[PDB]
Amino acid sequence: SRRYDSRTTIFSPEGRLYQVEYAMEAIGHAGTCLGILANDGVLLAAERRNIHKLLDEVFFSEKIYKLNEDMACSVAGITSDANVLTNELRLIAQRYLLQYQEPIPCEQLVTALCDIKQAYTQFGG
Amino acid sequence: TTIMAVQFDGGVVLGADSRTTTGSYIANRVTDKLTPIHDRIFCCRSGSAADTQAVADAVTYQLGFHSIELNEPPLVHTAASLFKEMCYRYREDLMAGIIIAGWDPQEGGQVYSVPMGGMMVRQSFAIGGSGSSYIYGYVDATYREGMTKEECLQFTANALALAMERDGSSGGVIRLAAIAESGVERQVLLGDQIPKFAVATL
Amino acid sequence: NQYDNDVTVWSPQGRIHQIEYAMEAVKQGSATVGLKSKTHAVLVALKRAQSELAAHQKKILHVDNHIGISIAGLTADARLLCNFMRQECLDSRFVFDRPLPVSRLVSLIGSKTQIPTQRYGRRPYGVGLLIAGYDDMGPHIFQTCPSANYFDCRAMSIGARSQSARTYLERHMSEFMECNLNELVKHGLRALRETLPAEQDLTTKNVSIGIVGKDLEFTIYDDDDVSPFLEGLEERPQ
Amino acid sequence: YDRGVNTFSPEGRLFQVEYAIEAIKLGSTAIGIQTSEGVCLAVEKRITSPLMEPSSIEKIVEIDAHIGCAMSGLIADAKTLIDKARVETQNHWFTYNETMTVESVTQAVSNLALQFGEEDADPGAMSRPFGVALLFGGVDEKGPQLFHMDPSGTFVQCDARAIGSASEGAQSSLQEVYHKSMTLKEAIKSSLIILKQVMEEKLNATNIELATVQPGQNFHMFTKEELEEVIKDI
Amino acid sequence: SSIGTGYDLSASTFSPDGRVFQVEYAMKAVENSSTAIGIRCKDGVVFGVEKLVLSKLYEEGSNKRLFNVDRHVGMAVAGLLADARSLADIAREEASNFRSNFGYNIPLKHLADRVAMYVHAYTLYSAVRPFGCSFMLGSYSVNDGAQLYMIDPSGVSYGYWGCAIGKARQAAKTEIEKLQMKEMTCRDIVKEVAKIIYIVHDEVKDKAFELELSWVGELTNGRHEIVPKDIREEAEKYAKESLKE
Amino acid sequence: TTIAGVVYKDGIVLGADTRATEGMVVADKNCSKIHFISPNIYCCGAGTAADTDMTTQLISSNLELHSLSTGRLPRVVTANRMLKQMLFRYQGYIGAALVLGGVDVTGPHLYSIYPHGSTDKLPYVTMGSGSLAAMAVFEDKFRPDMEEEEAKNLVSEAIAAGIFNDLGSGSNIDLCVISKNKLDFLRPYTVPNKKGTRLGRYRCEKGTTAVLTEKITPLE
Amino acid sequence: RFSPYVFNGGTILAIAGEDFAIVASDTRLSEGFSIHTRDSPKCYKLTDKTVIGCSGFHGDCLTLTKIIEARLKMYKHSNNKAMTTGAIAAMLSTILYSRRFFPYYVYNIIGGLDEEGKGAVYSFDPVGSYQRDSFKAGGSASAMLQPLLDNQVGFKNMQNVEHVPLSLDRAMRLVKDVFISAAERDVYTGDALRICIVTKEGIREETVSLRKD
Amino acid sequence: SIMSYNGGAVMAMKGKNCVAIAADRRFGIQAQMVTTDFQKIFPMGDRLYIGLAGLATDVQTVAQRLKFRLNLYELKEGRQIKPYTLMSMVANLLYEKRFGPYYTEPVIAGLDPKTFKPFICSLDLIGCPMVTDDFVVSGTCAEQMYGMCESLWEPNMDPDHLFETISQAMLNAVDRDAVSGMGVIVHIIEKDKITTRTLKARMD
Amino acid sequence: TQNPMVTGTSVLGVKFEGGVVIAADMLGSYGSLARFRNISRIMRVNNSTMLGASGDYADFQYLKQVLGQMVIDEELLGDGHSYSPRAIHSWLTRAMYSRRSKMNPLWNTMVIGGYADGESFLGYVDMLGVAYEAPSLATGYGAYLAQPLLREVLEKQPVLSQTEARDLVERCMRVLYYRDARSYNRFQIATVTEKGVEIEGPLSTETNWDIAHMISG
Ligand SMILES: *[C@](O)([C@H](C)CO)[C@H](CC(C)C)NC(=O)[C@H](Cc1ccccc1)NC(=O)[C@H](CC(C)C)NC(=O)[C@H](CCc1ccccc1)NC(=O)CN1CCOCC1
Ligand SMILES: CC(C)C[C@H](NC(=O)[C@H](CCc1ccccc1)NC(=O)CN1CCOCC1)C(=O)N[C@@H](Cc1ccccc1)C(=O)N[C@@H](CC(C)C)[C@@H](O)[C@H](C)CO
Repeated sequence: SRRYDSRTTIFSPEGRLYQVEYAMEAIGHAGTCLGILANDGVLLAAERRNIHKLLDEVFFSEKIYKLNEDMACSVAGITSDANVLTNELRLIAQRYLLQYQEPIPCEQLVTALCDIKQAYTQFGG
Repeated sequence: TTIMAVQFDGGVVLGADSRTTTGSYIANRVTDKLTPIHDRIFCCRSGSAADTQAVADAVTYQLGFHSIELNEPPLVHTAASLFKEMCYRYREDLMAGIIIAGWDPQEGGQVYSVPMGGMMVRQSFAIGGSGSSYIYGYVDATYREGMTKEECLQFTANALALAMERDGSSGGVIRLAAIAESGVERQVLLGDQIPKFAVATL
Repeated sequence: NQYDNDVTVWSPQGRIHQIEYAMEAVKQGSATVGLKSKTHAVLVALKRAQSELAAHQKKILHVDNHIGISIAGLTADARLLCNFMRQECLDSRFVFDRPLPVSRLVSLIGSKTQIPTQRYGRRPYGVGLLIAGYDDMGPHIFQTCPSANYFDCRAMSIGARSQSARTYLERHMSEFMECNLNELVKHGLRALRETLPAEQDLTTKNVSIGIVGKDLEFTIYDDDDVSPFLEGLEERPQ
Repeated sequence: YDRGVNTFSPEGRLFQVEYAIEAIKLGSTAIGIQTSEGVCLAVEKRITSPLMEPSSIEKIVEIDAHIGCAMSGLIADAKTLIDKARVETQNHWFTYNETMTVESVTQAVSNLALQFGEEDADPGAMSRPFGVALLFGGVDEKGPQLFHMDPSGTFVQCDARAIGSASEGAQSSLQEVYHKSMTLKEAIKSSLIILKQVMEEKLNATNIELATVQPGQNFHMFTKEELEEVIKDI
Repeated sequence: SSIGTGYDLSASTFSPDGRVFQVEYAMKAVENSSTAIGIRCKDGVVFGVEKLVLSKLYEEGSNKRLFNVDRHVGMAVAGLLADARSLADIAREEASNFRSNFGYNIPLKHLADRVAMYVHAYTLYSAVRPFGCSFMLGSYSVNDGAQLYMIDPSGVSYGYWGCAIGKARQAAKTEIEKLQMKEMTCRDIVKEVAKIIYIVHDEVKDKAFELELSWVGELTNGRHEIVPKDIREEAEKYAKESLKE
Repeated sequence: TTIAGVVYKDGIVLGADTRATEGMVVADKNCSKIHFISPNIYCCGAGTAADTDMTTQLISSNLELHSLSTGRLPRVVTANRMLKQMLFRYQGYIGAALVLGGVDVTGPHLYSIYPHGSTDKLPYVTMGSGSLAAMAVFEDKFRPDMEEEEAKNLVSEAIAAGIFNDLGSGSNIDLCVISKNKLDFLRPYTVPNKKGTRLGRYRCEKGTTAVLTEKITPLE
Repeated sequence: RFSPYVFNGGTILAIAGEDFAIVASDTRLSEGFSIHTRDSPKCYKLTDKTVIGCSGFHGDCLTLTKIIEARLKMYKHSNNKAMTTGAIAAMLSTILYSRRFFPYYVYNIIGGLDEEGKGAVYSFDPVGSYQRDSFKAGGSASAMLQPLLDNQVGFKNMQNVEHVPLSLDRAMRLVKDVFISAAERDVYTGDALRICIVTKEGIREETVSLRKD
Repeated sequence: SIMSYNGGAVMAMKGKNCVAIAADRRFGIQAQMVTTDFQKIFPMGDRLYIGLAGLATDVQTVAQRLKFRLNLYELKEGRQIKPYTLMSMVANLLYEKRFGPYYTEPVIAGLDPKTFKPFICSLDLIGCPMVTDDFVVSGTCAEQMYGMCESLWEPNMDPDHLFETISQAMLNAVDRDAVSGMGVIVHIIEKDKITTRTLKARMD
Repeated sequence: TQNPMVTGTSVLGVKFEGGVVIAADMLGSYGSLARFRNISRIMRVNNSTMLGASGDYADFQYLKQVLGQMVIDEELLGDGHSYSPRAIHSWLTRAMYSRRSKMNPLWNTMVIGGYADGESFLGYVDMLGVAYEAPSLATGYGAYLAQPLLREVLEKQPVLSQTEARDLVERCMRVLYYRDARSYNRFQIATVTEKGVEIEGPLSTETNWDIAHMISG
């Protein structure tokens, strides 16, 4: 039991979290995705890895998710984890809306998800 | 309702009326109150229909698994004990008067009563249900030890007939079951088959 | 080396090393002796001191009016087990208004201490006990090990260099059953002192006595109350 | 090679506990002396910077009006134990309308000894022993008393005791000057002397802290001036 | 028959040849224990235990390897004693629950089945280790008969006419086979049990030993009791005398 | 309500009215009270509307799962067990009186299920506020092994009795015939009640309603 | 429905002297209009220095008694000393209040010696409210006992009388007198009077007789 | 009655290729009016409105939680919601509180976002759905509304006749109820546009 | 149990020289109905004690099961210790009070008779956990009818012989049969001595009805 544990939430001797860095290495292999801020708007632009002749194209997008009527996001890395996080983001947004009766400020949503990710880095194994 | 069970030598005889009422309306004039728990173990139900049905189902389940796990014909006392446990544990939530009776290779024909309290006692014969009140005297004056199977059959038939005649909550048809090593002989007394008695005239 | 660190791992030789390592904890403490006559049960314990400025460690604990113990090993585990026994005794008195039979208490100790020797991440109790008690089966001296095994004894010694005490008691078993209290405590003290080099011997500062019997509840004599027992003993040999 | 936190050595001891004992040896050395006129506790503060406010370093704290505690090792671990002690004393006062004996408090804190483990445990339960050592000095019905406790949970009464990095030497120096009849002034003096010996820094009024608990007076933390007035007669 | 490269550190781990070495190791712990035998006659079951004495300081009857599991069921154990006692507790509780639920004394086959299942439950996870002991359950009834079952650390349960567990398991079995217990009675059987115990005992390697004995049959109204001192000393005399041939 | 059920030679006929009330006011003039359980099992619901709905839906779902895993056609005893056990677990707090009818591999089966969890297997059953009238029609004009049209006539007659004699029942008669190889879910089997035709024109012409505020909003 | 309470009667009294403490009670256990037993003292010896009197509902009396015993033992195991009287009073307060929302139907009076050897009484209410007294009564006949002791021991409403301290003898006869008078009017008080005297020497038990009607 | 605590009235009517939904504007506590501009009709998307009558708190709460689930639905799925779907959603939401129900009786009126087919339904407080082809009512003056609707409603009404009909129904029903009124609002919704009007009504 | 169903009435107990005697009729009543006229309301708890019970018969069967199991559990050890009558009484008190405090009582009033260490024991236990010891005990109507007779004798002669106590018991059962409408002319007598516990079979009580012919004069 103690033998099979890979110790995912543990400091390395240098004072760093190895699983996080390895996850970064995973992200480095994922499709390129950038975003730019302007005066009259803001945009996302991402490379598509789901590019094959036989694909059906039944969704509005591939790496662009709508989170809120005032907010959208793009993703890079493991797509399923991305699905989880995006769904959770929508949940958070709707909770804030239900509570204050106004759209959740962007930074608040971001911090809200990031607290969950950090929680996954600090405990739980 | 009005149930009954008498013990003879090689087994038991069960009997019940068939009236099921909600208020003063008869929701089922032809109920089957004698419920099979095992090959040679039956129970007579009285009280809440839902309660007795649920409990009977549960006990059939438990006793089935138990008999399979032991690979032996289940003791009647065991079935009666399962009923007893259920009815006693949930006495404040159940309205059930049960008479568990049947045959068993180790103790032969047995009859047990599990009244609303949750207690359990073996009897030579047992009566229950709303109608049982009207036949205590008759059943006391008519019972004789060493009755034959057919004698017990006629006995329960007469008693149930009387009770059904007097009790408004009882009536319809008479259901009888004979249980022995041979098996289960079920029959139904209806109309003119049901024993009649002289009603006062002038 | 690969079967050393968990209590749920059998060795290929049919042994559990963590249990035995736990057994070694008993020998790490100061020695103690227990013996019974036919009317009295007696524990004699050699208290140990760190420096000369530190008081001597308690070795005898009160459990119930009819039961006392002498510990050997981890004092924390000792306190745990002690509180457990106390609790069980109190329960018995609360429920039945009669004192808990010693053998049953020992059985409960066995049952409790056996559990953590079979679960991952758990550990055996690092403590050995000598239990002196009196009930309507007479006096009783019991011994409990980290291996959750227990023994009914006529006499026993556990701990550092307790082999000498054992060897002594094994010769005077026959005498024990008829001794009066003073002679019994004497024998206990001789057994205890056998576990010492000739340069040192028993003192009122380093000896504790626990006594229970038909005429006496479990009592603990520590300092000046030990002198009536020490004063009345041979000079011992070299 | 990693193992469980409740693993036994072949010698018959718990690894984590022994390692905690090893951890104590890196802490500030403290000395407690018992005297029929009262108990005294002294400890070096080990200031690592002139910028650090020395009054924010407390290795001597008040458990209750009649009991004080000195600590050595991982102080952060000690804070919990201190609060537990205070709470225990107050609970006892609430329940029985009386003060706790020093031994009872010491035992109570000592009950949190081997309360650590992995499996079969609570979510908030301790994962490791407390890497700290304690000296409980106080006055009860049995007069002045001094107790010592280590991560093993083994607690014992001492007439004079030193814990910390300079444990052995200070203990020897203690044995050389202790007789069970010293005056409290003699105890304080001796304590500060041995402290000055074992300390690497020059002993002054802001380098250490000293506190006394006497039959007639509550727990008293020595102020700067009083400290100076004892250091005076060096 | 000897692999151990991490494949033998858990009951949740199979060996490459399909074995669970933890269980086998526990069985080896059973093998290193003093021999306990039990034999069924036509009118009951008799138990005999070679209870080795580790010290003369221990009282007589200390460390009993014969237990009363139920008023009609006795238990003879072999191996790690603490585990054996805990298992005795489990068996007792099982019998008690059965009585409280069904209203009569638990049939031996069923008790053995239940306890065996409980034992087997420990041969499957890394969170717990298999029990380090084997045991025998003996009982008698008029409606049931004379019955003797045995359970090993793996959880296997079987019905025996004669059985032994411990050091000289086979050495005892060869001696039991000589008997015709299908016709003999528990009265005669006791002597033969003590005899086989004395034969199988190794007076050289192992030191002094105490002999434990147990009745359960028609001669005891179905109650599992300890053999009276008279019959025990009689059987021991017969055994000591039969050892000179 | 006024639901009924009968067993004939080739299968089962289920009947129900279509009146749903709140207070002493008709809320729904056309309510479907005959529910889909399985393709071979239907169930009439009387009592607390939402309860009958959610209960019948849930059991239908569980039976779909069941048959999906078993690969066979669902049995009526299964739906009966599920229903009675659920209802009994809630001790009557789910106001659902039911008439469960279906054809099996064992034949035609008809149960009545009361909200307390008790069931009755009978050749003919009635439930609802108008159940007494319908049961009178059954007790008067029932015979074993009827032909399909005969049984349809009998059941529709019963439901009609419920409709005209009970203030709780009203409007249409819905039938459901289930044989060993047919499923006739006849919706408006009979419309014995009709609203009278308007005798006037109360149509309000554009402009008669005074307006204080207006706001048009275009869509797409 | 079902009531978890029944009044079993019983009167109780404690007087504190300079060097003594008296705790007395009748021995009648009754229920409704019937006598359960005439041999049921309401006095319980806790320690050599402390005696407790408990009246009211017998179930709660027994239970609370056994609880107090057990916790005395616990304290003894925990602090290596016996519980002082005032400590037992405080503990009893907490124990009684622990059932603030399902109270012990028990009137409690503790009599004993303090740490200076002097006498002390502690009177309780069923939920833990207690205070120290020189003398107090409780139980059924409480209102019959109290006024006389207010007059005779407290010297209340008496002009130009001397404040002579209560001796053990006078206190004893006072107890016997108030109980004898109470047996006349209270129907729950009778049969026998048990008196427990607590001094440095220990605890004496005396038993006077009361009428049986 | 709990429903009568705040009062109010909600009605929906069917048209040719249009639909209508109206409600009074009074927010009152028992007998006192607190507000005259209380919203009881909420848009659950383009060409789909819901109208809740009953206990004001549960009106607002059910509306809000419904918008919660709706938003999540239209996010998970790449489409606007169908009327039937919304109805089942509300039914589920209400029935989740079967033994502690919200005290509101919702009325859904809209047009199929794919087609244009008109749709009107109403529900219990425990979420029992009821779809009709003419009208649905819910409120303290349900009997009056039934009275008007049963006599005014015609089948294929144009967006102008529907307005007049539902307006007269609401006005004249509400004017016979003491706790409903203080103004009436009507939303007449069609494929191209949505027209919102507040009627001239009694304020007593 | 909040509403008792089948119940039994009075239970008597009295100490004598070298033992204790207890009596109880064999009737289980369903209200005013004498439903089960052949049931034992007396249990043999080991060889030194015994129990009689009034109130709900089912709960008594439960306590019978539990106590039987406890006695078996103890007898399995054979460590030379056994439950004294006082111990059983203490346990029963604890149990009844525990159920009382859970607001779910065992609707019983019980009399425990015993003989151990040469002393006669007689204890009473309520459904509320009210318990005590006395030389004589009577539950239910007995407490109003039989107990006054018992006390009259015991205060005139504290020590009774077994035959004397048995006679007293018989007369008390006669009085109870006369005046208690929920009793029955068919009872049991259990006895503890040093020889153990003995329950005597179905006994009847002779009845005088001469006062039937005293209507006129
Ligand atoms: C038997 O005992 C004899 C005939 C004497 O009663 C029969 C036979 C049994 C085995 C079927 N028992 C009954 O006929 C029995 C009486 C009973 C009533 C209430 C509780 C327990 C037992 N009838 C029923 O159980 C019957 C079952 C079906 C509907 C056929 N249901 C009821 O009696 C309703 C019980 C539910 C309940 C109501 C209130 C609180 C809790 C539970 N009683 C109703 O009144 C049902 N209902 C509402 C009122 O108007 C009529 C319909
Ligand atoms: C109008 C339709 C959409 C539904 C109607 N709903 C309603 O009547 C619901 C009841 C909600 C409820 C809550 C808690 C517990 C029980 C029920 N009431 C409300 O929605 C609003 N009110 C709240 C306060 O004022 C009164 C009602 C209804 O259920 N009607 C039942 C009758 C009923 C029985 C018991 C309680 C409430 C109502 C019905 O039609 N039953 C038929 C069977 C069908 C629908 C399967 C029949 O039984 C025939 C028509 C006779 O009623």
